[PDB]
Amino acid sequence: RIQWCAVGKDEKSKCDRWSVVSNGDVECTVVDETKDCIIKIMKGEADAVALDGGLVYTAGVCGLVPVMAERYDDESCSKDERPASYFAVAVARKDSNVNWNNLKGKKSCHTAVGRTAGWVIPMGLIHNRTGTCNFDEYFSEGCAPGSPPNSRLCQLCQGSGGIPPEKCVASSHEKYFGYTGALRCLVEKGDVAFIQHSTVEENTGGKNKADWAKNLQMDDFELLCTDGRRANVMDYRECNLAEVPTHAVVVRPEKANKIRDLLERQEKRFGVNGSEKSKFMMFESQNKDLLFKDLTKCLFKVREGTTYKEFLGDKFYTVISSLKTCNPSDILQMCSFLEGK
Ligand SMILES: CC(=O)N[C@@H]1[C@@H](O)[C@H](O)[C@@H](CO)O[C@H]1O
Repeated sequence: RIQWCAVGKDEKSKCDRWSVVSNGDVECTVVDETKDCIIKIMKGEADAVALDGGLVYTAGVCGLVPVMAERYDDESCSKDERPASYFAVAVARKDSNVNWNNLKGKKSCHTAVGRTAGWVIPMGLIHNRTGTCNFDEYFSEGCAPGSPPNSRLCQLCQGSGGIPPEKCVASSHEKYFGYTGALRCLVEKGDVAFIQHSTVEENTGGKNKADWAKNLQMDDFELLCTDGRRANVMDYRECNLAEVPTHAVVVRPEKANKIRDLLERQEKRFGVNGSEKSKFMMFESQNKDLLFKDLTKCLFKVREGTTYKEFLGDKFYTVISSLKTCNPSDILQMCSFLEGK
């Protein structure tokens, strides 16, 4: 009695496992893209789906509200404080003299296009304070995996180094792909790197035995605050682009209370402390984040009547709506049209 929206064959597989062990309590709806899930839950042929901030924003505009959210810290959940996932931070080289004010024309390092930390928040922020939607021409050059092969945002990207170069590919083949990759891009070619708060740490002091990251220390980097002031890598709390919320399960409002109880029921058997976690573990997928982030310990209940605006938080909400004002998706446009806004 809960059609879950699975995206891709891998999630579908896991969703089938879940459907089986839950004794049909959970059914599965497979789609190609995550955005496809929003429509299917609207048409009632899907009940729930875990989304990231950007999609949550879209879902909300379409009238779908967050009902439960993942917690990545302690296994044990519902005690009223919306957990934070991480902080989106802009990093720069210590020995450089660049900052948020003279950022135009510099070289950037993004985790990948469409990503929350490396793209949505930064470009979302630049559009808000600048009014531009010309992201590809803001920076002189830069590496943003997933960008058009021949565009400034690909010039800084390296490839795999192998035969088929694969420059700018949104995959591990691209050296500058992901968080660790964006940092490396800053260390080797870029001016600024848009990653998360824990990135610099995870790759300094020798944690990363790689060559480019063997003699790197935290002091080699600084955070660029939106003031124009720079901060110590450890002060991300006082100098972050935005606080990113955890992924939220979104559903049609009238099925809100219904879905919670059924998911709680599911946690009780397949959660981290599931009575049956031995058969199937909801939050387990071999670090592949199938259905839920494997970093999930439990689902926290989002207060009833909580809209997407409240859940995302003003700052994040502002940057998302900001970014989306620039070439919005068909769904977002369709939903905004359907209403008054
Ligand atoms: C506090 C304030 O008024 N600023 C907001 C905030 O979303 C962000 O800090 C800024 C970008 O620098 O854009 C403005 O909309």
